[PDB]
Amino acid sequence: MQGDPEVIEFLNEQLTAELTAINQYFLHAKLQDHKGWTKLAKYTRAESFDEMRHAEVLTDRILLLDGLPNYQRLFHVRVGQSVTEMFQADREVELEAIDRLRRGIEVMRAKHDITSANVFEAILADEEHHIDYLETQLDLIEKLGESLYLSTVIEQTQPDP
Amino acid sequence: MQGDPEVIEFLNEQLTAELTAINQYFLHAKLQDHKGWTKLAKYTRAESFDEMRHAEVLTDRILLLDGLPNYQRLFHVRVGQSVTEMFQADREVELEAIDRLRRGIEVMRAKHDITSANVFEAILADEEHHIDYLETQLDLIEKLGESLYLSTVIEQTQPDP
Amino acid sequence: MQGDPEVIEFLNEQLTAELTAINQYFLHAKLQDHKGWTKLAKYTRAESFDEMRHAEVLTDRILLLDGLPNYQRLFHVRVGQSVTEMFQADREVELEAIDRLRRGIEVMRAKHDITSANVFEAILADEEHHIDYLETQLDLIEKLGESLYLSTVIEQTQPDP
Amino acid sequence: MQGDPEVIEFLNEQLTAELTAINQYFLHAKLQDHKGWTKLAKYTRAESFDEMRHAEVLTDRILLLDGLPNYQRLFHVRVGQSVTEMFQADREVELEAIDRLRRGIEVMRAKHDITSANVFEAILADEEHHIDYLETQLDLIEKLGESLYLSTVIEQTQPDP
Amino acid sequence: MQGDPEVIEFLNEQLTAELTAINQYFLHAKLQDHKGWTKLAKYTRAESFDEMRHAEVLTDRILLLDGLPNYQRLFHVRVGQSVTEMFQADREVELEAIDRLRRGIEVMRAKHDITSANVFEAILADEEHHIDYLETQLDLIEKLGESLYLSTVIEQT
Amino acid sequence: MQGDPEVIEFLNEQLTAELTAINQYFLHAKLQDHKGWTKLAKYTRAESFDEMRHAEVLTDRILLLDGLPNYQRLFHVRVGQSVTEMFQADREVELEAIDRLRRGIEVMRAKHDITSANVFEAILADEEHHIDYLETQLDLIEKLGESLYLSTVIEQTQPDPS
Ligand code: HEM
Ligand code: HEM
Ligand code: HEM
Ligand SMILES: [Fe+2]
Ligand SMILES: [Fe+2]
Ligand SMILES: [Fe+2]
Ligand SMILES: [Fe+2]
Ligand SMILES: [Fe+2]
Ligand SMILES: [Fe+2]
Repeated sequence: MQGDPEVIEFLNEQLTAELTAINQYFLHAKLQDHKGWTKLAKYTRAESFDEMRHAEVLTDRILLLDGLPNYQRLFHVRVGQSVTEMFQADREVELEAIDRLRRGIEVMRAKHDITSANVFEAILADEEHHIDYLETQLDLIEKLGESLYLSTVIEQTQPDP
Repeated sequence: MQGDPEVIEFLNEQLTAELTAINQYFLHAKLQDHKGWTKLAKYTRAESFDEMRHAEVLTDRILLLDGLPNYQRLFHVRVGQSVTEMFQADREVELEAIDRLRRGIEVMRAKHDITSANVFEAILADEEHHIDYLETQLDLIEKLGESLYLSTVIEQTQPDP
Repeated sequence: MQGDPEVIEFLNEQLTAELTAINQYFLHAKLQDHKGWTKLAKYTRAESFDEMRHAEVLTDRILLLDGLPNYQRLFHVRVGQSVTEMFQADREVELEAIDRLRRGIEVMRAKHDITSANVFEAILADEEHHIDYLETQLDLIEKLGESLYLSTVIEQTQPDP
Repeated sequence: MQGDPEVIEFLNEQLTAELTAINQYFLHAKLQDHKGWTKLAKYTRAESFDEMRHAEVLTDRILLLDGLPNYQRLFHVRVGQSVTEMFQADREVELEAIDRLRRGIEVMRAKHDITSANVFEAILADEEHHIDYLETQLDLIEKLGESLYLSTVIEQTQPDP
Repeated sequence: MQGDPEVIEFLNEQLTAELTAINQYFLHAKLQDHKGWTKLAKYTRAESFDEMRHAEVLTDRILLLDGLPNYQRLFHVRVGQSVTEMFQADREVELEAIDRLRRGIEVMRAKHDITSANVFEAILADEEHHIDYLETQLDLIEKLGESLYLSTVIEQT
Repeated sequence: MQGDPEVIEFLNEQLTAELTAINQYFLHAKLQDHKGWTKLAKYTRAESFDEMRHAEVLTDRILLLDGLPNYQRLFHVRVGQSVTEMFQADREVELEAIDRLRRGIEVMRAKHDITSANVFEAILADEEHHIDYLETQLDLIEKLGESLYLSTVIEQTQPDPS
C-alpha cells in the first residue's frame, strides 16, 4: 500500500491542527485554574485530553500508508485574559477545522480511499459537538451577566500547584 | 554541638513570629464562624493548625543545639471586622515573614550550618503558597462584589458552640 | 443579650490564665521528652491539650455576650531545670487559678447570669483533679528518691525531633 | 511577588526544551512500535509521559511569579531510521539540557530565589539518570551485535494502532 | 559524564568511614547481647543496618561518575569492655565523620556538582541525630548510676 | 570452659576469610548490575547474603569459648572487568577456603572439641556446592560464546540507583 500524495497532505494538515489545539487547551486550563475558577478548569482539561487522543489516531493512520508525520510545525496560538475572549478563540479554531474536514472528506472518498474517509467522519462528528457546547456557554454569559456567571464556578481549594 | 549565637537569634525570631500567627488565625476562625460564614471558618481553622506544626518543628530544632526557646514574647496582633480587612492583615503578616526567612537563610548557609538552612527553605515554600491564595481571594472579592461574594459561603447550621 | 462589664472582665482574666498554662505545659513537654523521660512527656502533652480545649470554650462564651476576647496578653511563664521544680511551678499556677474561679463564681451567680456560673463550675472541678495528681507525684518523689524515681520512666527511644 | 526578568527567561528556555523533548520521544515511540520492537516502545512511551509531567510543573511555577508562559516556540526535532541513531539523538538532547540546568541554578541561587533553584535541582537529578541509561544501552548494542540485540525485544503482536 | 578527581576522593573517604562504622557497630551488638543486656543489642543492630544502607548509596553514586570504589581499606576499629567506653567510642567516631562531611559539602558545591552535595546533606542530618542520642544516654548513665542503669535492660528469655 | 589457643586461631582465620568473601561478592554484584546484566546481579546478591550469615555464626561460636574476634584484618580483594575474570576470581577464593576447612577439621576433632568440628563440616558442604556451580557456568561460557551467552541475561530496566 502507498497512499497518494494528496491524501497524505490532508492528513498532515489535520495533524498539525490537532496539535495546535492541544497546546491552546492546556494553556487555558492552567490559566483558568490559577484564578479560582475551578469547574471550568476541569472541563477544559478533559477537552485537551480528547484532542490528544485525536492526534494519536491520525499519527498512526498516516504511518500505515508509508508517510512522514510532521511533528515540527505549529499554527498560531491565541490567548485571552477574560472569559468571553477564551470562548471566542476556541470557537474560531473549531470553525476552521470543520471546514477543512469537509473538503478533505470529499476529495478523499472521490479516490477510493475509504478508511481515511471514515476517520475524518468520526473527527467531524466530535468537533461539531464541541462547537455546539461552546456556543451555548457563550449565550449564557451574554444573558445572565459576567459576575453572576462567574459566581457559580468558584470553590474553596488551593489555586497554585 | 553548639550552634553559634546568631543562628539561635534567627531561630528565636522566627519562632515568635509563628506563635503570633497561630493566635491571629484562630481568633479569626472563631470570629468568622460566629457570623454565619462557614467554609471560611473551616479553611482558616486548617491554616491555624498548619502554623502550629511549624512552631513545633522550630522548637525541637532550637532545642537540639543547646538553646533557650522563648515562649514568653509576642508581636502585635491585628484584628478586623469585615472580610477585606481580615485578608489584608493576613497578607501583611506573611510578607514580613518571607523577608525575614530569606535574609536568615543567606546568613546561615554562609556559616556551615546546613540543617537549619533546610528547615528555613521548607518554611519558605509553604509561606509563599499561602500568600498566593490570599491574593487570589482578595482579587475575587474585588471583582464580584462583597455581598454577592459572601452569598456563596453561607449554610444552615449552629453559629455558637 | 449584653453581659455586664464585670462578667466580661472575669471571663477575660480566666482566658488569659488558661492561655499561659497552655504555653507552659507544652514547653515542659518538649523539655522532658528531650532528656529521655518519655512517660512523663506523654502525660504532660495530654494535659496541655486539655487546657487548649478549656481556652476554646471560654472564648466562644465570651463571644456570645457581645465581648472582645483578648488574645494579646500573657502572664509570667515559669520554667525549671530539674523535675521537682517543674512540679512545683505547675502546682503554684493551679492554686492561683482555683482561687480566682471561686471568687468569680460567687460574684457571677449573685447577678442572675447562670450559664457562665456553670462554665466556671466545670472548669473548677477539672483544675482541682489536676492539682491533686500533682501533689501525689511530688510526695512519691519525696519518698522513694529522685534517681530511683526517674529510673521507672525511661525507655529506649531517646528522640528529639 | 514578582520574579526578576532573568529568572523568567531561564524558566522559559527550560520549558521550551522540555516541550521539544516530549514531541521527539513520542514520535520515536510510535516509529519503534510500528516495526515490531515492542519493549523499546513501552520504555520510550513511559519516558515521554515523564517529560510531560516535567513541563506541567515548570508551567505552574512560571505562572506563580506573574510571568507569561511561552507555548508557541519549539527547538529542532531530530529523527533517525535505525536504532543507534535514535539513541544518539536522545543522548545529544539530554546533554544540552544538563548544561543549561547547571548554569541556571548557579545564577538563580545567587539572587535569593530558592524555590526555583530547588525545582531545577530535581529536574537535574532526573535528567542525569536518563542519560546514564541511554549510554548503557548504547554500549550493549555496540558489544553484542545489532541483529543479535534486536532479537531479544520482539513479540507476537506486530500491531500498529 | 566525568566527575573530577577531588569529588571522587571525598566520596571514597566517606565510603571507607561508613564501612569501618558498620564493622564496629556489629561487633558491639554481639558483645552486648552475649552478656544479657538485650534491649541495647536490638538498638545497636538497627544502627548497624542503617550504616549498611548508607554505604550502599555512596557506592552506587561513586560508580555513576566513572570511579573506582575502594572496598579494600579500613580505618582503626575501637572496642571497649564496659558500657561507658562503648558509648564514648561511638561518639568519637560520629564527631569525626561530621567534620569531614561539612568540609566536603562546601568544596563540592563550589564546583557545580550538586547531586553529590545533596547526598552529603542527607548523610549529615542522620549522623547529627545519632550523636544526639548517644550523648543523651551517656548523661543518664552519669546521673542514675551504672548498676541501677543496667538493671533496666536485662531480660529472662 | 576455655577452648585451647589453636582452635581459636583456626576459627579466626576462617572468620577473616568469610569477611573478605562478603566484600568481594557485594562489589561484584554492584558492578554487574550497573552494566545491564541483571539475573547475574540477583544471584550474586543472594550469595553475598549467605556468606554474611556464615560470618555471624562463626563469630558467635568464637565468643562462646572466651575468645577475641578479629574484625580488623582483611585478605586481598580481587576485581575483574569481563565475566570470565569474575568467575575465575571467585573459583580461586573458594578453592583456598576448602583446603583450610579440611585441615582445620582434622586437627580440631583430634582434640575432643566436637561442636567446632560440626560447624566446619556444615561450612564445608556449602562451599563445595558453590564451587560446583561456578565451574558449571564457566564451562557454558566456554561452549556457547561470550556474546551469545550474555544475550540471555539482559532485561529492560538498566538501572543505577544513584
Ligand atoms: C504541554 C503538555 C502536553 C503535551 C504537549 C502533550 C501532548 C501529547 C501528545 C503529542 C501525545 C501523543 C499523541 C498520540 O498518541 O496520538 C499525548 C498523549 C497522551 N498524553 Fe500528553 N501532552 C501534554 C500533557 C499531558 C499530561 C500532563 C498528561 C497527564 C496524564 C498527559 C497524558 C497523556 C495521555 C494519557 C496520552 C495518551 C492518550 C491515549 O492513549 O488515549 N498529557 N500527549
Ligand atoms: C500559644 C498558643 C498555642 C500553642 C503554642 C498551641 C500549640 C498547639 C500544638 C503544638 C498543637 C498540636 C496539634 C497536633 O499536632 O495535631 C495544638 C493543637 C490544638 N490547638 Fe493549640 N496552641 C495554642 C493555642 C490554641 C488556641 C488559642 C486554640 C483555640 C482557638 C487552640 C486549639 C487547639 C486544638 C483544639 C488543638 C487540638 C485539635 C484536635 O484535637 O482536634 N490552641 N496546639
Ligand atoms: C554493602 C552492603 C552490605 C554490607 C557490607 C553488609 C555487611 C554485613 C555484615 C558485615 C554482616 C554481619 C557481620 C557479623 O556478623 O559480624 C551482615 C549481616 C546482615 N546484614 Fe548486611 N551487609 C550489606 C547489605 C545489607 C542489606 C542491604 C541488608 C538488608 C536489606 C542487610 C541485612 C543483613 C542481614 C539480614 C544480616 C544477617 C544475615 C543472616 O542472618 O544470615 N545487609 N551484613
Ligand atoms: Fe480534534
Ligand atoms: Fe508558618
Ligand atoms: Fe484549665
Ligand atoms: Fe525533562
Ligand atoms: Fe553513616
Ligand atoms: Fe562461606
